[PDB]
Amino acid sequence: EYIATFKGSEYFCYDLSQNPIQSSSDEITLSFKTLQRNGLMLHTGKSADYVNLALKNGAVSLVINLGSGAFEALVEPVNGKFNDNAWHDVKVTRNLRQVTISVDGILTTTGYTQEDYTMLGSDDFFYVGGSPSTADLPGSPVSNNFMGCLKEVVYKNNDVRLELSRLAKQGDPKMKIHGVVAFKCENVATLDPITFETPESFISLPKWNAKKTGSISFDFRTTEPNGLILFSHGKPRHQKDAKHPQMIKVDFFAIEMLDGHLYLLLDMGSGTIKIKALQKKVNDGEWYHVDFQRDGRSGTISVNTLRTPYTAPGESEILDLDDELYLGGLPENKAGLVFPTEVWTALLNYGYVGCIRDLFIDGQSKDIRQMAEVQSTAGVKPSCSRETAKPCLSNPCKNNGMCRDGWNRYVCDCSGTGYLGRSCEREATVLSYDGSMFMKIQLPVVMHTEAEDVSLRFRSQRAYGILMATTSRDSADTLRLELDAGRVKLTVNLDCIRINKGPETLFAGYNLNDNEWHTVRVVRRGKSLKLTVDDQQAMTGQMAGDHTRLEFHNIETGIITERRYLSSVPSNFIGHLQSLTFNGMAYIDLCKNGDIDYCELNARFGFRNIIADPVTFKTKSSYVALATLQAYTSMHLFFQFKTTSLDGLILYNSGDGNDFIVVELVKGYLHYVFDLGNGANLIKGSSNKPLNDNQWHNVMISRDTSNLHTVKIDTKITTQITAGARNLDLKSDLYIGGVAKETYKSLPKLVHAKEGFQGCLASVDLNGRLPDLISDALFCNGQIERGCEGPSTTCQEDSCSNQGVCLQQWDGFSCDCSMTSFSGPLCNDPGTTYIFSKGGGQITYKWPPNDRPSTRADRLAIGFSTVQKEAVLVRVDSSSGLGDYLELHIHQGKIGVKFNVGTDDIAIEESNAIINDGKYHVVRFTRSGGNATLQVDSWPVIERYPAGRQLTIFNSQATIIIGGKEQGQPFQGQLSGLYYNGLKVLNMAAENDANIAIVGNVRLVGEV
Ligand SMILES: *[C@@H]1O[C@H](CO)[C@@H](O[C@@H]2O[C@H](CO)[C@@H](O)[C@H](O)[C@H]2NC(C)=O)[C@H](O)[C@H]1NC(C)=O
Repeated sequence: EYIATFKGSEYFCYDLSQNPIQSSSDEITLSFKTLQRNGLMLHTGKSADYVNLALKNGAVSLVINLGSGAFEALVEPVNGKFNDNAWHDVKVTRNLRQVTISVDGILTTTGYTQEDYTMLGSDDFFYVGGSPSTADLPGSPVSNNFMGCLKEVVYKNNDVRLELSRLAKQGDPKMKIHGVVAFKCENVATLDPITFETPESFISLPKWNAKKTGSISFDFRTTEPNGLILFSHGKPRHQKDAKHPQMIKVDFFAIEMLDGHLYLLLDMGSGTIKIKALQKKVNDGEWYHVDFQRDGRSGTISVNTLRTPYTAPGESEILDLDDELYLGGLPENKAGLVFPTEVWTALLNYGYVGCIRDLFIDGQSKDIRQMAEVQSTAGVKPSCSRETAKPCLSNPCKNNGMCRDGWNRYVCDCSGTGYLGRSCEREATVLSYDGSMFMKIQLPVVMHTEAEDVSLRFRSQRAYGILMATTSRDSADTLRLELDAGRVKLTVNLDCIRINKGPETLFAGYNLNDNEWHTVRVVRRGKSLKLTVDDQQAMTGQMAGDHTRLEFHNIETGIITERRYLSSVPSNFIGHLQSLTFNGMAYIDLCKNGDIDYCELNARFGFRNIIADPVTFKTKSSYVALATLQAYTSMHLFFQFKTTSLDGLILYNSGDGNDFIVVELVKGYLHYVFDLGNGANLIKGSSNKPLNDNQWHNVMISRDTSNLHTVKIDTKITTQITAGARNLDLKSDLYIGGVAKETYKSLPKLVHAKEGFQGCLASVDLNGRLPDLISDALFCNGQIERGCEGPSTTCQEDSCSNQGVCLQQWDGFSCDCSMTSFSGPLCNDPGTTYIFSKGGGQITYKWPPNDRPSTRADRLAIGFSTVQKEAVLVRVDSSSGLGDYLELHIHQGKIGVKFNVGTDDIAIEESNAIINDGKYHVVRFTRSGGNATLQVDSWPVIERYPAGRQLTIFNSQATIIIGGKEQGQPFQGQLSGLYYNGLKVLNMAAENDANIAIVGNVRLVGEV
């Protein structure tokens, strides 16, 4: 008996080229044992002549071509199945073009080979149990090597009797046993199926060694609408993109789910191909069989049997994958890994979750419940179960998060809620923006995408302003969300090439400037845009020009800082944001918690009511004039004021004819007066009290395209509707906070004002533009002063407190403490003090070899107390081989300094002042080349001007040594607040600066 266990990845191989089979008669016998539904038992020959016998989804297939039109048979499972693990028999006989296939010896089928050929000629190879590629050999219906046991295999023809089961065992120099081996039976088989529990979970796979041809099959099961199943790329091509030379192009293929839809992706070196693998959505939570067969340019993709044609563009046949292939998602931060833009799910971090079994690569079963399964993958499990409890009953999403019933898990969509995290349990961080702050995520490498999900929540009082924006250093491409006249406006600009579009936009929402929070969600899939504010109905648009790919280097909020190529941009935001989410990154939170280091900003975290760049008008009569209001089609004004005065003109701008617009305070109440060609109207803003109670008020005044005017004061809307009128430009400059003295005597009809505004304006928004009231003024009158808090503090005789130097800044004075021996903002706190006690000590600063200073002017100050008569406090030496040094010492109870910059030594000594005394003294030394000066405490400055040839550079400074041990005169007392050319040497030492060594008896003091 000749029985042999076919391991799966093993097969027999006979060489017929020394004695060709070619025959008119012939006959084929064997018994088979298999659990599996497909597998090649055997095959011989190439082109037009072959004979091919194998199990095809549970039935015995047989193909014969004698040279001109095959005979195909597929004998059926009558009473039970063939994949039963029991023995079954095959007899195949053939007389000329006549074929009979017998099963177990009684399930016959008869037919003919086509046309007139009768000669089966094959001089290549005779395969048993599998092959180098099964989906290739001619007439194959399967693509699978055999798993299980084969018995008593024989091909008798009229001439020779190739008895293959026997010749393989007894050993023949014409029989090649390619891979594995195994020669008994009663040996069983099967391989486990697998569950990928989490998105991020993935299995790493052995290189698909494709080429011209390759095939793949596996089974899947899930209720997850989106996810990346299989993916693999080649090596980076020298053939660049025209538009994106920055974008790494590679050969590849992927299989992917996207909204329950199955998808195949191939790129072989010229253009991609996307294929709906099946019409119906496949996230049925039902098993599906997936064959993928490819042959150079063409191939088919098969779902439960239903095959779909493809041909990839261009003439590239080879699909050149190299190295690792991936199943169920991608790793994070594998360098070398390149995500091609065409593959949506890779770039949206939708790793697959669900079940996968029975994997075959080029015909060969790879078992997975081992793969990197027993090889330490996290979030993958042995068997595959479907938890009948619907997990969103678990009731798991907090705070009105939306719950999605997943695979074996629920998912939360926290986007609209102010929370994040698996269960919306984490409060989401708020960034707050006052019109001159930004928060900019600089991606660590450059993104290229064809598809996004972006959401964010904002609130603002302003009808305009940027929400979020992606930007490139290399072009003006951008995906951007912004407030535009109260609506949210999505803009998707993709830029040029071809020449010898416009922007594409959506709008959603109205009046979102109410200072309540709104959620905005953008989905892009290629040319499709979908935008949607809050719960309202989604607004959709198809983009038109056939570019889809978007390059970005940053995601920007607040200010658009990267705008090299735009001479103009949406205006800076003022309000708050929260829950920025961009292909699932929560950048605001990541940034705040420091989970990412590439986030850069000057927004402030946490919410606060904003007053944005407040400006003071000191006297009524002070006013500025700005360039003309630009209310084209609609108008949205906003500002805040704070005043103690009952009446003044606040905003005036006039037009052609009787046209004008005014905003004024009258007897405490706010009045918006205007005439747009139908005569003057007054609308009184609504409040019970006078508004000059020295608090900030918000004022918001707007005319829309229906001519509905609205005046809002703090929380109170007043609306009125006025006459339909060709809306016309204004003409005069735009005056704020008064007008020229002479003008009030002739302002329009119902304008009360005879005097300007006194008080503060802030957050001034003129129909989309945030002027800097002081800086953008065209001219000015009287005093407009920055801030809302009177003037900056200015320097006084007594301002700094230890001979600190008082310097003026724009926001009040500072004290330069450098030459005092002190610290703190008024030079009044003790400088960093070290106590040098008995037996000596030493703090050394050592410059790193290349930052060795070489100066023409030095200055050094330090504070000290000591009883000593002889001591070296501090010394600075040049590096090994040069003369130059500077040394502050106490010789004969008197403080002094000695230095050499390449000529003579120069001494300078405070001769008269007691300093070894026990009391605190400070000494300040300066030097300019040859000349130097010395001063202690309050003693007149001592100046030294050498005559003759002085060199001037203290060359290559290498160490500052404090303490005296080197120069053998240890210091003993207290050294405090030493400053040398910019270095605060003791602050440095008290902070473990790596270039500081401390040795010996020397202690850092406490503070108060
Ligand atoms: C060292 O000190 C002297 C003395 O004041 C400086 O020499 C004078 O420089 C001034 C301009 O500041 C000239 O008008 C004089 O002609 C110079 N007088 C002398 C005595 O030469 C000198 O420049 C200082 N040198 C350095 C390098 O700081």
